[PDB]
Amino acid sequence: QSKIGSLDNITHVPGGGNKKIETHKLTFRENAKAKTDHGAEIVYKSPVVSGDTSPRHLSNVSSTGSIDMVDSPQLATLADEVSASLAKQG
Amino acid sequence: QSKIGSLDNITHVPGGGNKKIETHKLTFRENAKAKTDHGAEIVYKSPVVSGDTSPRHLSNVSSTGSIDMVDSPQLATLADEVSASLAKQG
Amino acid sequence: QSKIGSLDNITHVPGGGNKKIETHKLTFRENAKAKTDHGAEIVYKSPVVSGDTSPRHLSNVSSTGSIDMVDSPQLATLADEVSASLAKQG
Amino acid sequence: GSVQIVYKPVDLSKVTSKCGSLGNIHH
Amino acid sequence: GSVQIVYKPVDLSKVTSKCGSLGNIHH
Amino acid sequence: GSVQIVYKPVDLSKVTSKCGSLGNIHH
Repeated sequence: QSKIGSLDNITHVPGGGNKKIETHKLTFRENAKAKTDHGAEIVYKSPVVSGDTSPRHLSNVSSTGSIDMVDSPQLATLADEVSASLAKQG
Repeated sequence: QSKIGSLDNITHVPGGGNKKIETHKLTFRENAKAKTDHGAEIVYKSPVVSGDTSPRHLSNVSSTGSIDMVDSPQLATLADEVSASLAKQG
Repeated sequence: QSKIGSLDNITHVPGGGNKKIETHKLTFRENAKAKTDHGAEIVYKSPVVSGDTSPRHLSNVSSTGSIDMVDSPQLATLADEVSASLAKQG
Repeated sequence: GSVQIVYKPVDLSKVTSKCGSLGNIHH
Repeated sequence: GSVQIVYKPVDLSKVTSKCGSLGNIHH
Repeated sequence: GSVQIVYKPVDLSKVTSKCGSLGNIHH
C-alpha cells in the first residue's frame, strides 16, 4: 500500500474577495539519465579540423526586457545549451 | 505504508480580502545520472585541430533588464552551458 | 516510525487583509551522480591542437539590471558553465 | 624566393577489443 | 633560398583490451 | 638567407588491459 485517506494537492478557498490563490506540485524521479556501457562510444561536438578557418566581422546578441522562470527547473545530461533565451554562432 | 491520514501540499483560506497566497512542493530523486562502465568512452567538446584558425572582430552581447528565478533549480551532469539567458560564439 | 496523520507543507489563512503568504518545500535525493568504472574513460573540453590560432579584436559582454535567485540551487557534476546569464566565446 | 613546408598529419587509431559479456555462467 | 619547415604530426593511439565481463560465475 | 626547423610531434598512446571483471565466482 501507498496512500489511503490522504489530501494530496488542494486549493480550498471558503472565503470571499481573495485573488491569486495557488498551489503547485512537481515530482521528478529518474529523469535525464545517460548509461553508456560495454564497448560503446559517444562522440560529442568534437570534429576533426584540418582545413583553415577565417570567421571575421561576426556579431551575436541575446537581449530581453525580463526573464521570469517560476517552477521551471533545468535538468541536463550530456546536453550543452539548455536555456530560456539563446543566440548562437557555429 | 508510505502515507495514511496525511495532509500534504495544501492551501486553505477561509479568511477574506487577501492576495498572493501560494504553496509549492518540488521533489527531485535520482535525476541527471551519468553512468559509464566496462570499456565505454565519452569524447566531449574536444576536437582534434591541425588547420589554422583566425577569428577577428567577433562581438558577443548577452543583456537583460532582469532575471527572476523562483523554484527553478539547475541540475547538470556532463552538461556545459546551462543558463537562463545565453549568447555564444564558436 | 515516520508518518500516519502528518501534515507536510501547508498555508492556513483564516485571517483577512493579508498579502504575500508563501510556503516552499524542495527536497533533493541522489541527483547529479556521475559514476565511471572498470576500464572506461571520459574526455571533456581537452582538445588536441596543432593548428595555429590567432584570435584578434574579440569583445564579450554579459550584462543585467538584477538577478534574483530564490529556491533555485545549482547541482553540477562534470558540468562547467552553469549560470543565470552567460556570454561565451571559443 | 621563399620556401614554406608545412607537415601536420593526424592519425587517430582506436582498438576496443573484448569489452562484451564472454563465457559467464548464471544459475 | 630562405626556408621554413614546420613539422607537427599528431598521433592519438588508444587500445582497451579485456575491460568487460569474462568467465565470471554467479550462483 | 635564413633556415627555420620546428620539430614538435605529438604522441598520446594509452593501453588499458584487464580492468573488467575476470574469473570471479559468487556464492
